[PDB]
Amino acid sequence: SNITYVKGNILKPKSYARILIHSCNCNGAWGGGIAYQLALRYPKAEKDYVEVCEKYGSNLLGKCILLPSYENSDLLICCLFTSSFGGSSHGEKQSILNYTKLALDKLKTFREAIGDYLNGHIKYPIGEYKLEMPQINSGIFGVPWKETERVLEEFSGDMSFTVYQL
Ligand SMILES: Nc1ncnc2c1ncn2[C@@H]1O[C@H](COP(=O)(O)OP(=O)(O)OC[C@H]2O[C@@H](O)[C@H](O)[C@@H]2O)[C@@H](O)[C@H]1O
Repeated sequence: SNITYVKGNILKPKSYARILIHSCNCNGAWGGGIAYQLALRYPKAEKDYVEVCEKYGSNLLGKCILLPSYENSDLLICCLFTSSFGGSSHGEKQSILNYTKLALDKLKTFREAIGDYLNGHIKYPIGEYKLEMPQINSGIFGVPWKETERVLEEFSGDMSFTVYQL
């Protein structure tokens, strides 16, 4: 009930400010799926994500980082670090779900008051950005969407999400 589902591609431009949340590996590889689509469009954000992975590696698990898209001041990117490696070496389902919860809790705390790269690029107060995501964990990471959906619903009354379905 804190989730609104919309049909369509999350990368089609929107008039309002938003944070695009997606699930990431800690290996500096936006290599497939939605992450690769972000790498094509937002190469400076990919650079930041790679830099954070190179510095902290899997110590990032259960954390998130907020990045400018740089190309559109109405679009930030929120990377949830939920697996050490991408592709077929991704972590087990319970690991990914636990880290998804922990990473979203850090996003929740940050909005209430992760944001190193926002300095000098964030146009609005962070609370003014809508929270949007594809069906994270359900593609390359192989987690049935209903299990991630239950994680999102743990934040009812704290955060609301718009989830895109192709
Ligand atoms: N523009 C898009 N718009 C809306 N939905 C999309 C889009 N692109 C993909 N999707 C949907 O989002 C689902 C999740 O996409 P994945 O990229 O497979 O994400 P995930 O399962 O969370 O795996 C994360 C892993 O893959 C890479 O994205 C990332 O580098 C990480 O290692 C996909 O199954 C797909 O159905």
